[PDB]
Amino acid sequence: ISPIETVPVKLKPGMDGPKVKQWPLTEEKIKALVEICTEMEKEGKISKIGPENPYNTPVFAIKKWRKLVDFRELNKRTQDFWEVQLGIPHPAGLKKKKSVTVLDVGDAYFSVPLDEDFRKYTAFTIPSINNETPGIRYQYNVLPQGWKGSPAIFQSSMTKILEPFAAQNPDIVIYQYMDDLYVGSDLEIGQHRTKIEELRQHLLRWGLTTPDKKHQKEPPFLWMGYELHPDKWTVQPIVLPEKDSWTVNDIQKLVGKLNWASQIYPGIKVRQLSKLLRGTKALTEVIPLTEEAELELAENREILKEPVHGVYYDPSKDLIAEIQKQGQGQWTYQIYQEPFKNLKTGKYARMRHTNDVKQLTEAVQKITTESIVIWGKTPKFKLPIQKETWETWWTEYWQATWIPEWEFVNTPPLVKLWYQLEKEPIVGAETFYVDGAANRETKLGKAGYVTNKGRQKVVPLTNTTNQKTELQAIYLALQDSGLEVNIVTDSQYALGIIQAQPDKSESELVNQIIEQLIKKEKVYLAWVPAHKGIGGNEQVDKLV
Amino acid sequence: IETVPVKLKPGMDGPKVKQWPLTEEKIKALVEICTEMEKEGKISKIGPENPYNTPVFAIKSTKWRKLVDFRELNKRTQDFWEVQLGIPHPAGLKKKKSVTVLDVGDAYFSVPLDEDFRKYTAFTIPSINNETPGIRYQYNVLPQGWKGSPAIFQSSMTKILEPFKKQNPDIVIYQYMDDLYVGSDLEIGQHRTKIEELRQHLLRWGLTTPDELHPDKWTVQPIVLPEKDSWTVNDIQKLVGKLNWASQIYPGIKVRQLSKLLRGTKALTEVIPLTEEAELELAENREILKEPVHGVYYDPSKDLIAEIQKQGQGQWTYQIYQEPFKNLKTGKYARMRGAHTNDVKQLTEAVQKITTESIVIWGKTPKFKLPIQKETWETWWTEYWQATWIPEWEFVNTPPLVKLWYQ
Ligand SMILES: N#Cc1cc2c(Oc3ccccc3OCCC(=O)N3CCCC3)cccn2c1
Repeated sequence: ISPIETVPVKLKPGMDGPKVKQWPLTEEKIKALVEICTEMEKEGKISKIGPENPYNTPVFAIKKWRKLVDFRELNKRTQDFWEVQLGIPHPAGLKKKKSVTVLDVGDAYFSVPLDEDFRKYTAFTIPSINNETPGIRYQYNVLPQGWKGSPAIFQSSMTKILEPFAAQNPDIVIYQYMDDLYVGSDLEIGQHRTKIEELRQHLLRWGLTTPDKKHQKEPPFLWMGYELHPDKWTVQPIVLPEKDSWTVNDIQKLVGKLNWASQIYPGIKVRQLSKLLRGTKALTEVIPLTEEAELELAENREILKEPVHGVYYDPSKDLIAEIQKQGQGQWTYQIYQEPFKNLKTGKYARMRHTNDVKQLTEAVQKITTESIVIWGKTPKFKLPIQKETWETWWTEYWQATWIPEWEFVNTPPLVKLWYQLEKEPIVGAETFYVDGAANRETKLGKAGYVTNKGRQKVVPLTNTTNQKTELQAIYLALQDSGLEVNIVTDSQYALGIIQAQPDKSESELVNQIIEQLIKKEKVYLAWVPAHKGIGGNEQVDKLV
Repeated sequence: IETVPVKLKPGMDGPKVKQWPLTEEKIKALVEICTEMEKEGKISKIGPENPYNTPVFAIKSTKWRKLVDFRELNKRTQDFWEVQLGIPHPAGLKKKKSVTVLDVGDAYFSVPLDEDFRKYTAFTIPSINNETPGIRYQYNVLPQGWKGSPAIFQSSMTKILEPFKKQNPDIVIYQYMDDLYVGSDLEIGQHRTKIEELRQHLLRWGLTTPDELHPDKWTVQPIVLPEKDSWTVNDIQKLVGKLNWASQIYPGIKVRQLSKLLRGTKALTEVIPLTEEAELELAENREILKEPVHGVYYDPSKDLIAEIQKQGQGQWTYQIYQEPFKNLKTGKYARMRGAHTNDVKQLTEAVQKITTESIVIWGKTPKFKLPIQKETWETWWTEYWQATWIPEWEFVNTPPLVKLWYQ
């Protein structure tokens, strides 16, 4: 226990403590329990109690033995607390120190006192053999294992205990994490060990044991799935399994390790490997490794072959981020201050059918958010797009977009606008009046056009939708026209898709239309109300 | 002095909103501001038994100002502290020639805050890279941005303002959160002097303020049909399409005489003279659209919705409505900065201008449908925010095919 002041705690509004029942337990267990509760009572962590306490909580025992108290019922009744840290610090954002020491406090929660007026609700009962002698009543004086309050209270106690030491030692950096401390310094190694030894003495005066140099751990460090080395970091070694049959569960785990590895191994792809999991319900259904997925899995194995490492942060050097396109809504980026070492890497994939420039902007945004979290600043951007390309797109795009400080990098693939529609209709160009229509029941439909020069066509269509025929019409007019064409449609849908100027889509039709749009020289698309008898349009809806 | 007790709506628990990550520069500025505030008693540090939280920001001038987003605590409290302690909105403020906004938030900081309420004002200064859990405070005095603050202070305010109101029975003064809106009909020169009089009145009564709108033009702008010498088939098609979209708001538009004027499947650049029967519709429809709509009344029990559209070359259009197609106000914000402005700066000024107009006209702010990617806005909006309130907002998914229909 410790002379730390207690944090006051309340039960949830309108509620009383847990009055659960203790199921009878076997004989050799009832023995090994009291062999713990007499030791814990001696050390002041518990205290036998009278009959006046009406609450109780179950207690179990499990492999020397070990005591265990299911607090899940009391956890449902205690007030809520400030949430402990959700995320953890990222290695790419530590600043190099001359020396780092790792200290872990034992019996952590038991070394911290529990608020007095709340100790009653922790009562428990060791049962008598053959349910006869009254039960041995108890209760906690310290932070019980697995209680809702214990982590947040321990955190702030530790934080308060560190205060008098941090004030006498402003040159040294302590990180808190659950039950660890990570102490860094730029002191010469003899000074550093003395400071560590006087930190431990301080923490010992407040009732917190820590390991001596006989067991104070040493680089490299295996922390939360990383390998932290004196002047570099990497992920802990990844193991991609080789199986002939792959379960839905197993694909998830594989995508996990692949995402995990992507923070430092550049160029991991996960598009095809998770397209698999798109239609998932059952966790155990075996899935065929499609051909495209198997290629990506093989290419990831290639990248993971040789290890690679990241560096740590230096605040005096610039922060640079560089972006490359991978090919199918797939993007990869590196963050660095030096030309042969990265701070970290990662990927952006777009779900939901955009174009390259829109996607590039979303990737810049993701990186900006991440930079801020990790370093507290935004990087300069090196981007594979010409300024004039980009000024053209953002000036005409319906959304507002922020373009940060960036400069062009001439590494293919470049990001470009592939075609552009016209702003006003073309002269000396044939004017096609297209329309289309289907039947929701039969899935039969037709697409056709009518031109000002009296040309006409109608094509039959099976297995289609009013949406798909309206796009089919526009494809027809693009097929049967010259290098300049005016198209006139009564469909805001099809007008929406093309005016968005995509360069790829998850529907094969829209891809063919994009090809024609590249081939053509000037294409003006124009819109009129359907079924309003405008003229030109009234004659094509009749045909279709 | 005695504290006004403050209760939440029954069954409503306190705010638990997540704190955004911030620049190191913003973090440091906040740590400075809060170190002085703890020093003057205005706020105090709290333990983990306080679970509530409310986001905080840093904005500007050259001083960093701190800005607490109290939107969630406002819904959970002031919605009963607009009934129990409401401040009535004067319908004659929109009529005055000149309206000046004066910041009086500094008055609240003397007055203590109800002891049992302080827990719900918790906020966190965040740390970079999750190094530390965060620095946690709660208010001991009435906070800026909380709507219950000027509610509680309203009696003091009505008292300090009463001598000024007697010598100036023609000057309307409305309090909305931290600001006094003051409207006169005086010439600009007299009104300005009259503003300095009220500054000096407030300053000799112990309210410092750290130191112009014309709600005469404020209306629903009329729709503009293009004025053309000659008309082509494409022009008639754009005209027929716009006029058909207007029929949803101004019923009584007629187009049959205009549709006949494109009877055969002509080419798209073919000029077609307008018939007399055609020019009759264009004239008869240009007049039914210069006159305002019928049936369009503000409902105080509904929420105002603002929609903004980007238009090009620093021009933005907006409409404020409660029901589709019944616009209570429309306008056009144009930022003149000479390519020293980007879209995000312009959208931010637009939102602030629309919100102030909405405050003057109705005493309420709208919820904005913003044409911008969410994370982009969540990252840069504070860069140009100058107001002390924050409207509610959300993000538009699909573009408008109705773009030039408001230009
Ligand atoms: N197990 C573990 C572990 C260690 C650290 C950690 O070390 C630091 C502690 C205090 C200041 C800077 C630090 O890191 C400096 C960067 C550095 O040169 N190194 C060398 C090996 C460890 C990192 C910080 C955060 C989490 N930790 C988790």
